[PDB]
Amino acid sequence: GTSVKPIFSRDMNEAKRRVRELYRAWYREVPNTVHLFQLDISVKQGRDKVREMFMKNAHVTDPRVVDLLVIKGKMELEETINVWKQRTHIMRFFHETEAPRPTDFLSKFYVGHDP
Amino acid sequence: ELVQVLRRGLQQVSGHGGLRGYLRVLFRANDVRVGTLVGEDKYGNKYYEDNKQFFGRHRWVIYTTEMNGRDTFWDVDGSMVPPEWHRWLHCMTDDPPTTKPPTARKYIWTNHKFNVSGTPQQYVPYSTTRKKIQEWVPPSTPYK
Amino acid sequence: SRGEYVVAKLDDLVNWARRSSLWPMTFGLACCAVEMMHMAAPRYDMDRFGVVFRASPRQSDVMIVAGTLTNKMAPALRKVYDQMPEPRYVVSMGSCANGGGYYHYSYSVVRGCDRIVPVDIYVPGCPPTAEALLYGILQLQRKIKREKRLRIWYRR
Amino acid sequence: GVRTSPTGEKVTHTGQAYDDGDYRRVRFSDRQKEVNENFAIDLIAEQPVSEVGSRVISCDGGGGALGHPRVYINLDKETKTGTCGYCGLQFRQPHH
Amino acid sequence: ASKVKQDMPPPGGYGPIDYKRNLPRRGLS
Amino acid sequence: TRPTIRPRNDVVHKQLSAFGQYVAEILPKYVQQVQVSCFNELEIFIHPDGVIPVLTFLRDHTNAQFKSLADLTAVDVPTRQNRFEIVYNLLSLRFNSRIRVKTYTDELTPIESSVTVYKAANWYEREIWDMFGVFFANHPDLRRILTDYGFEGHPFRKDFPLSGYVELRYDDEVKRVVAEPVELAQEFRKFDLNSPWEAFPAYRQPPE
Amino acid sequence: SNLTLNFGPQHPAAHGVLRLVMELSGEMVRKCDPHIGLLHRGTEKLIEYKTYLQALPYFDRLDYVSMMCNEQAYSLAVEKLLNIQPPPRAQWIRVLFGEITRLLNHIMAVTTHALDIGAMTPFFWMFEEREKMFEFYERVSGARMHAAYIRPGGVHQDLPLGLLDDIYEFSKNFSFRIDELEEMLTNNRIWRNRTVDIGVVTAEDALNYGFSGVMLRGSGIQWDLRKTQPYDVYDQVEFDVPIGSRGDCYDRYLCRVEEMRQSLRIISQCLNKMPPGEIKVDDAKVSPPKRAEMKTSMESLIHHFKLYTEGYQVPPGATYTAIEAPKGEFGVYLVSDGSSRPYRCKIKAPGFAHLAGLDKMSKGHMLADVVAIIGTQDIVFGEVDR
Amino acid sequence: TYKFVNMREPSMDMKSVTDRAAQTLLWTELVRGLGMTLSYLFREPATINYPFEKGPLSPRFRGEHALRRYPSGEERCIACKLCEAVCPAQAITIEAEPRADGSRRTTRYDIDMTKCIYCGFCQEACPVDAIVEGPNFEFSTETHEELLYNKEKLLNNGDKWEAEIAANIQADYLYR
Amino acid sequence: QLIAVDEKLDITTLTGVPEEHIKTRKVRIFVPARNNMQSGVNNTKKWKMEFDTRERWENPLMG
Amino acid sequence: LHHALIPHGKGGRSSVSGIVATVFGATGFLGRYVVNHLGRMGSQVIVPYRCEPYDTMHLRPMGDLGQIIFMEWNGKDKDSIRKVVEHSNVVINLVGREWETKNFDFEDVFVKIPHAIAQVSKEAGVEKLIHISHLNADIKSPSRYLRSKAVGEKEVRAAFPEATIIKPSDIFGREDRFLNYFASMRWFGGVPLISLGKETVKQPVYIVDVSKGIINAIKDPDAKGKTFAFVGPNRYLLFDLVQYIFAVAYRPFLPYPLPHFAYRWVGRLFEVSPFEPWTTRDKVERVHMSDMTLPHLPGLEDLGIQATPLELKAIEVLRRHRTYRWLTSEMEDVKPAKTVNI
Ligand SMILES: CCCCCCCCCCCCCCCCC[C@@H](O)O[C@H](CO[C@H](O)CCCCCCCCCCCCCCC)COP(=O)(O)OCC[N+](C)(C)C
Ligand SMILES: NC(=O)C1=CN([C@@H]2O[C@H](COP(=O)(O)OP(=O)(O)OC[C@H]3O[C@@H](n4cnc5c(N)ncnc54)[C@H](OP(=O)(O)O)[C@@H]3O)[C@@H](O)[C@H]2O)C=CC1
Ligand SMILES: C=C(C)[C@H]1Cc2c(ccc3c2O[C@@H]2COc4cc(OC)c(OC)cc4[C@@H]2C3=O)O1
Ligand code: SF4
Ligand code: SF4
Ligand code: SF4
Ligand SMILES: [Zn+2]
Repeated sequence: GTSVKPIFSRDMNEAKRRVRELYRAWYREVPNTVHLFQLDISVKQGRDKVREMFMKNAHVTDPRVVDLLVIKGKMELEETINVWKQRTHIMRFFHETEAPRPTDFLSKFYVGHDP
Repeated sequence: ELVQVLRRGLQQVSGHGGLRGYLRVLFRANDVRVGTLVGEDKYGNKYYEDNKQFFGRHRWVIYTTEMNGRDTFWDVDGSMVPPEWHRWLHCMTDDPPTTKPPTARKYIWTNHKFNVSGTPQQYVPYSTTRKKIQEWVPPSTPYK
Repeated sequence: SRGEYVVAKLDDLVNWARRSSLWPMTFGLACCAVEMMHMAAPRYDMDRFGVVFRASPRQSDVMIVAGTLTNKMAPALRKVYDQMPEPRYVVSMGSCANGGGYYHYSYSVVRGCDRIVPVDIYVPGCPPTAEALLYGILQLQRKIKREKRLRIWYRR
Repeated sequence: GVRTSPTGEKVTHTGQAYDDGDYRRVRFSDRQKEVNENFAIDLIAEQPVSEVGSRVISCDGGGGALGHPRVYINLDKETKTGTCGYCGLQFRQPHH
Repeated sequence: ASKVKQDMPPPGGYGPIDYKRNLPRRGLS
Repeated sequence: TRPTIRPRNDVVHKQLSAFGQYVAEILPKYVQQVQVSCFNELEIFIHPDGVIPVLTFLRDHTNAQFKSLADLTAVDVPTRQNRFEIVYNLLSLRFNSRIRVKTYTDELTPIESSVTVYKAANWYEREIWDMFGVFFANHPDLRRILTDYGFEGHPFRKDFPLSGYVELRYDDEVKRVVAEPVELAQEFRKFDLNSPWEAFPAYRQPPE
Repeated sequence: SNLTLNFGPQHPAAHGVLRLVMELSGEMVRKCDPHIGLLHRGTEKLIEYKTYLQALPYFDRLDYVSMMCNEQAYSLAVEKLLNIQPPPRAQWIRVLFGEITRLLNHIMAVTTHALDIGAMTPFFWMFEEREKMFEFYERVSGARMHAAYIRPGGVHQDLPLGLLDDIYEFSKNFSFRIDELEEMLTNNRIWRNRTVDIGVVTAEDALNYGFSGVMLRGSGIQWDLRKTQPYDVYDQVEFDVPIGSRGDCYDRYLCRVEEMRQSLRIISQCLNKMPPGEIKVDDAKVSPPKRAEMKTSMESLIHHFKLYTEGYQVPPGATYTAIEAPKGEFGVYLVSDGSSRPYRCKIKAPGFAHLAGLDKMSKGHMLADVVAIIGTQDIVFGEVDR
Repeated sequence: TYKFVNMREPSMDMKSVTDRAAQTLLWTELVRGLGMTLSYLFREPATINYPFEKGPLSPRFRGEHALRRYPSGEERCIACKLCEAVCPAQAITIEAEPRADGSRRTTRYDIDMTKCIYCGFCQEACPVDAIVEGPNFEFSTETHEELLYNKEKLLNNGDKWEAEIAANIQADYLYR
Repeated sequence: QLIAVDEKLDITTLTGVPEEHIKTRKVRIFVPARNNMQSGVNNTKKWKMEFDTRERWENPLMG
Repeated sequence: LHHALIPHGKGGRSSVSGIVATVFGATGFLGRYVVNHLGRMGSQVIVPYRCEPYDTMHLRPMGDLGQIIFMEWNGKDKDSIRKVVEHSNVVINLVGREWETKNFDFEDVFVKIPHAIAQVSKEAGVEKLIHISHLNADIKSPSRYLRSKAVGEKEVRAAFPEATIIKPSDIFGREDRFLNYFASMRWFGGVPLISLGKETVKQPVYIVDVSKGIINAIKDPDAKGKTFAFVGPNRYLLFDLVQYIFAVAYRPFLPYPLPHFAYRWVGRLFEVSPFEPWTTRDKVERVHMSDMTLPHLPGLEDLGIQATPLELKAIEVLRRHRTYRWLTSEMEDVKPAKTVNI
């Protein structure tokens, strides 16, 4: 029951199919992105980052949430392909000027009060 | 006629105190008009009017060549005008400070300062409040 | 020394030429640009100081940031700043450009354009009047007059 | 009422002067420190106390609408003077 | 007992203001 | 009651009430509520499934003729199970009138795009999607319109912080503009202004 | 492949921070994609964190060429929600300054349109007049453009003791300046070639796309909000509404010039009909009292304190208030939850719909024609992005 | 009530046709435009000789902020914080404590001039005319830090501009 | 058409909040106490959600 | 720690790191990166400059409001050094010129100035001093640059016993002369190399690695009196290195041997330029001298830095040196050069 209306997919199988299609499109786009934006990363780095972004949301079990995630990923792909994005936008995925924040207890205790 | 305009030009060069004063005003303000001296400044600026000029060109100041410490023969700016002549010059009032002096207070600056930005006299912001948390001072004597 | 006198005179000549021909990029972001227009309007006539607008960043000496700089716009401002040949100057005009102003606490506003580019003159106001912007421009000319590139080269 | 700290820095009306080991003093080197020289606490301490022949006096700071809101000051205590909470002027009844 | 003084139009009215387009003919045949 | 109080208009109030009754009778399938505000502003609450029929009827009916869409926006009310309130404002030139149509949705439920009914909606629906995250089905070209490229989240939502999560600055080492977690030199100072005494008795709620 | 071109934001013809992505075959425009948001400042969220008086200066900065018209729309919305009424003298002042503001906006629009086209001269002639009107703004409020004079209770201050005379002196010379502008532009064959039959929009399309103002009237639609849904004292003034015939850029230019003339007419009427009285609603729980009262009376001081710290509370409810701003219908959807802060403020700007229709209006045109169309839509991106 | 801007039909008589042919071939309206520009060439320009000549201003003009005093030299500000509450830009920062003589005075009074929108709401809100927007507008700085005003800077502005500020207030306070 | 989703509602991956501000945060849901300086009770009618207090420090400039 | 100097915040732009640093030589190649890394964390940075203030403009956006303070200084003046190090707990020295000017020889910039800085900062109570010398610093080296570096290193150690001395080797980056010098040679036609560059081994180090190493050495309590050597992860023969540089730039590589005396004569001819020389005799000696191996000194991995290989960052320096034809070529297309490691 729970009486919900879908966006595109009726169960997780169709949602997974759409996820795979979007992943294929991003995988094909990465080399062109590296060429056009004149990025100093490799194609391997770009595809690894695409996989990491996809795996960030691997725990989702709602087909509607997956449909919205695919819609957002398609929005980002359309944005990248048309060059609406600049090199700064593409490089924002890699956080190159962010100092690594530690995760163990002792370093956090040393730096400050935040957990 | 044209000849009367030329005569106006010659009386304009004659009216600035000779050829060298004419050249001084031309190279100092890029203007050679003659107006009635409304007044002078305690810093040397002179203030003139000419009510026959259109609104905007009917009041002007010939700045001093020597402000507080700096040479202002070429380097002048609008911040050198003191507040009373500032009120008259920007047409906030019709009455000059000579005929309508401002009210006297003992905390008002007796010496106007110009824009001191980019100069060792510039303003540097800082916190004006005192310390909030006081730390414990350990005793100066050994504990054993 | 004769060499020091020569470099001082050449220094003065180059500074005079540079400050007497200040070409700002035709570039406006928001409300402040309107007052910029009023500085070119007949009453103030910036052209009489040798100050003429030119659209191309390659033919520009000064960038006037006249308006809010949002996050979406910051890369473009940085890009057209980088395409200015040197020497180049930036005049920050208005509260928005100076520090964010009315939109300082926004998710989409850069809190001051000096985070993106180096700024020479900060013109306060919201908007600054055309006269205040003219005062800032004349202030930039004085700043340029104080340059001594050739003297520093000679002493080094 | 200006006065310098042992470091040579002027002390403001607020009383804040950077400590000897405070690095922030570096912001004044090659520049100056803005200090207003007319201390209000000292200037208001010079005004003469006004003597009035009534128990309750009124103060509006002078200038009518150019002063502060008008307040009424009781003057029954003879060990002290009635002080305006807006302007700082002092009032008393003729005593002794 | 001062009377109310306020920015108002003068008694009667302000002089008429032209607003219609005025483009003369100004030519030969 | 005369000089400083806004005057009333009962004729327009009656006309709007009658027309609201008209609309409700014609479309019982979707119309849930009809209201006439005190300053004569007709409001019609409907079911989401009736977005396209209602608007179509309202713009096409001979007695309606609301051929112009003033604006379309959304309101976020987190306490409601359906978070978002979709508001359409329509103007009729033939009858010199205005009408407001309201519906509801939540984060995961699409609304039918009304570009077919009104061409003006395109950018309005894009803006609602960008600011609130409400998806519109069958929209020609749905994408962000106001926010920066790659911006995460929806700013107009009540939960989103006023200054967001990231800021921008130019970094010389990478020679480009970078996005970093927001740090503020001075924190925005939250004021508590609400008076502890009730202002308007006419709106008092039952004590539950 | 079509050439893909960035038009702006750093472009003279852009008229602000617009990134017009254009697909072109030769110089023919195959597609227009306006990318906006380069001046989105998040104004509506900010307005949510302010009181109703603190949110007023935002409406100055929405459309920076029609400041008081933006203020008036917001003030009307808040007054409708408060169930109060501004005094008659305030309403006459509001209409007078709204017409002065319409003059300012129309000068800016027409001269910047001519400047894009290439006729650079009329700009300098008309900006001196704009300067004098800025002086009028400044005398009344102390600010040249962002005045913040119109408040939800009326106006902030009464006119200074000689302002009407100077407004009269300015108004009796302006028609000749309009005449000189028309001599420059109206009958020039080059201007007509650059404007006639460019950006033609039908009445049906203009209505459906959400157009308003001149973009309607150039296509023959007879609609002016001052006539159909009057506000303040607009029902007491007489003026004609210009109407076009062809729906092109040329017809929109003629409409704006005639609108300028009709604004002169309305100003003349407002000057001769200004009544006496107070300038804000005589209700100290909404409008602040005078300073002498604030310094003499206990109630006046309490109300001054509370109005400037917490602000007045607005009874719960939502309104959509629209005015005939110089660029079209300008609206506010204002939602009050009963407190002194607005719960929601959606701003409707005509430029949003006009720019959304720019792609439609540019079908079958060249690059220069697209520049002319952007000029003829009268776009300011403060109101578009907000 | 409406008029038409482009609904006029041209006459088709031989004289009108010949006049239009002369307009087309001999470029009469272009000479009209040339005449208009030539006319403007011989007018007096509306330019002013800045900085020697200034633009007109008003007593209500909003400029650089200043903190004022009573004629005794005592500060007017009592730290009510109404200016800080009303400021739409949150540009004002205030800290206060009892003075050594028990007076209610500020210990911190900052205005961030790059946050300020120069609206004048603070001088309206001030109940003792302590904070004002003075007449000055020529205070461009070379660094951002110089535009972060503390209490010393604002008191110095008041001391420097009091003569003109009092005269401006005297000319406008009856409209307030 | 209805699809009968069975799982608990979860929108974290769509909100765009950084994960640090999702996992390490604690909210308080409460009816605020009446301000003891006043007798009005109108500020004690609705429920409030607010986040945990984090570090605040002193700006080196201006404090 | 003097409460005002207690770290606060999340280590960002508006935070307080507790560092107050005076960076001599901040207007150079390494100085901009050092100031950027210091201002990222919210440090107070004092920049002494003798150049035209225009030339410091690029350092303005590196800090928050008030966090970067610019002060005029003179290298021959010790009162000026006192003025600029009075309130700092860290002093970094990056002063150095590749060529010798009329008013400053190598011994002035590498012995006198570093010694004066060390003496004055020790007198002023500065807690930490970081000095930069070269990896190849030596008392009897053929280059007077390196002889002066070694003498100045000893002088600094004598004047500030707890100073951290860092010895990098051929920093490469966007504004680095070493990467640029090879690129510059293409205009002439042929690349002149002594012995065809087959008898020289280089171990270049990335600029960001050196800046991070300096920053970490500041925050390291046990790095006080240590001496570090900052070298890259790979060693190349000069021939292979220049060949890789020319392959990344997509320029035709035409190497030819040039005898030592001819190259010295060319350097002397280029030395008479009143402006910045294209090359000098000292530069010729330093280019064809193999990088030393110092396994007994702590390295970047002792400061927590993982050295960046040149293969990963060469394109960001050399894409500017390409023609339009090869401007979009990807990074992994150039077949990394041959390393002579052990
Ligand atoms: C073969 C020659 C080749 C080179 C030729 C170059 C062109 C010829 C030289 C032209 C010189 C003209 C510039 C000097 C004009 C000075 C004007 C004067 O007003 O400047 C003052 C300052 O003068 C400058 O400091 C010095 C100017 C001259 C500098 C030295 C010139 C030496 C020339 C040597 C030429 C050598 C050429 C070698 C290569 C050929 C300050 O004025 P300023 O404050 O702005 O005014 C603001 C406006 N106010 C006044 C109304 C407020
Ligand atoms: N490959 C490399 O770059 C590595 C560099 N070396 C050492 O590392 C340090 C930094 O190197 P790098 O940044 O590349 O060199 P740069 O030439 O780029 O910068 C040198 C700095 O020192 C200043 N300076 C130079 N001479 C003087 C002087 N006589 N008086 C005052 N200041 C002066 C410069 O100021 P100004 O611009 O005004 O002249 C400048 O800021 C230097 O000590 C260098 O010797 C270590 C191994 C190699
Ligand atoms: C060149 C002269 C004589 C004037 C005209 C002018 C400037 C400077 C800048 C600009 C400009 O006009 C163009 C086109 O019209 C607007 C309209 C704008 O809003 C009304 C706006 O705000 C950013 C910007 C612009 C352009 C702009 O940047 O000086
Ligand atoms: S500073 Fe004020 S006038 Fe200038 S762009 Fe910002 S809001 Fe508009
Ligand atoms: S003028 Fe307005 S923005 Fe500026 S300090 Fe006063 S209230 Fe705040
Ligand atoms: S300046 Fe005026 S409003 Fe502000 S705290 Fe002082 S007395 Fe109160
Ligand atoms: Zn008193």
